This record gives sequence, C-alpha cells and structure tokens, in this order.
Amino acid sequence: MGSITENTSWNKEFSAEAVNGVFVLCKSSSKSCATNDLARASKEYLPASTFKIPNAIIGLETGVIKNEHQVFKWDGKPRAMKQWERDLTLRGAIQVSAVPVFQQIAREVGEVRMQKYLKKFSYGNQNISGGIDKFWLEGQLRISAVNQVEFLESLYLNKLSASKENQLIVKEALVTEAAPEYLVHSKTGFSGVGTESNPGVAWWVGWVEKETEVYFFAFNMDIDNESKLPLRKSIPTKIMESEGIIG
Ligand SMILES: *C(=O)N1C[C@H](NOS(=O)(=O)O)CC[C@H]1C(N)=O
Ligand code: NA
Ligand code: NA
Ligand code: NA
Ligand code: NA
Ligand code: NA
Repeated sequence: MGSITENTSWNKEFSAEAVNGVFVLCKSSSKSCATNDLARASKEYLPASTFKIPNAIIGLETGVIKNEHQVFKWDGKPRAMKQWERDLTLRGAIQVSAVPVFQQIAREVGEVRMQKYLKKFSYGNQNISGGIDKFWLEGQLRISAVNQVEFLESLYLNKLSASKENQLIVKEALVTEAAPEYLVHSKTGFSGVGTESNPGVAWWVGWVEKETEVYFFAFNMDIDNESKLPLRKSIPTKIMESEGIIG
C-alpha cells in the first residue's frame, strides 16, 4: 500500500447504526488510501466467503478447476442454502457463494499447494491451520482490510503470482455491476454471529472502475445479529457516494 490517512468524519455512517467496523478506500491514480479507523484497518479477521477469490485462482492454477467452463455438479443431497442445490458454473458458485463447491476445491488443492499460494499472494497471516476445508471459515487464517485492498489491486493489475489468464477468469466471475463507463467487481462475506464477547465478521470487498479511474475498497464490521448484515453494503455505498464514486 501507498499512504493511508484516517478520516474520522466517515464514522458518521457507522455511529448512526452503532456499528464497530472499518472502511478502506484507495484511489489508484493518486496512490493514496483513506479509512475511518487506522487501527482497525490493519486488524486481521477471518476471510469467510471473501476467500473464494484466492481459492478460485488457486483452483485454476493447480488444475483442480479444469478450466473456466467447469460445471460443479450437485450430488442431490441436502446443502445448507437452497440456492446451492443445483449445478453451478464457476461464476455462479462465486455469485451465490456456494461454500460446498469451494470446500471441495480446497480439499483437492491440498494443504501444501494452498500454503504455497497464500505465501505467494501475501494473503493475510498465511496460517492455514484448522483443517484444509475450513481454515478460512473457522480456523486460524486472518486478513486485514489493508491486505484485502493490496491483494485486490494486484488482481486488478494481473500481478498476482498466477497466470494472467487465471486472474482474468476470476475477475469476470466477480463482476457485480456493468455499465458503459462504470464496472464493479465485488465479494461479500459473513463468518457468522460469533460467540459471547467474540463477534463474527461481515465483509464487502472489491473495486470500482469509473471512467479511467479505479478505486479499491474493503469493508468489515463486527456482527452478532444477522439482521445487521445489509450494513456491509449500505455503509460503504454511502461513503463511496459521498466521494462521488457512483454510476
Ligand atoms: C461466506 O461468507 N459465506 C457463504 C455465504 N456467503 O454469502 S455472503 O457472501 O452473502 O455472505 C453465506 C454466508 C457465509 C457462510 N455461511 O459461510
Ligand atoms: Na492506491
Ligand atoms: Na475473526
Ligand atoms: Na456509465
Ligand atoms: Na457486535
Ligand atoms: Na460519509
């Protein structure tokens, strides 16, 4: 990362909702970032479903995902969300956030190759302890909002230690809004409601391409009640709108 400046006026959008969280927003052309909370911007949290981004790249790199058009077939047995009970493409599995597809990717990648690529990607604390299929869900892996924006900038630039083709495949799978001069790539996550005195984490990370500028973003918040989940999009959206970053 370049420079980061704390702007505590952005806490307005958090206090209104009694949210403890952080937003990091970086403008590519000026090599500068801003945050409501410098200390929290570097604090590391479970990646939860945001881990689909590195995991998809790693699955392609290792050949476990055979190519961009692989279909992940449903075995017909119960899955935890109805939206996952179907065959899915790579983009569909990312977009509906189908955990079992990505747990099996991780199993097939295996611990040695997973460790290798998280070290190459400088991905968080790089700690894959807790089981090959769940280290990023309930194990020891942790990543900060600063590190998310660094990782996403590298992906945007095709500068991760992976083929350019595999980075491009994952990028199209992450498009969530497309207009002529406005394109958003993004991914949500939610580790759960935590335990007593130990909240869960909710995430929204991504980047916005508006005309010839690019803005990288990462939001996280403590969460202990699922009713608060939409704040992971609404608070960053309000901040980005106040910065003029909008269709
Ligand atoms: C990822 O964090 N998970 C899978 C699924 N993601 O949907 S989200 O991106 O809208 O948060 C549901 C939540 C979570 C999980 N249960 O593991
Ligand atoms: Na920057
Ligand atoms: Na955490
Ligand atoms: Na437009
Ligand atoms: Na909380
Ligand atoms: Na604001």
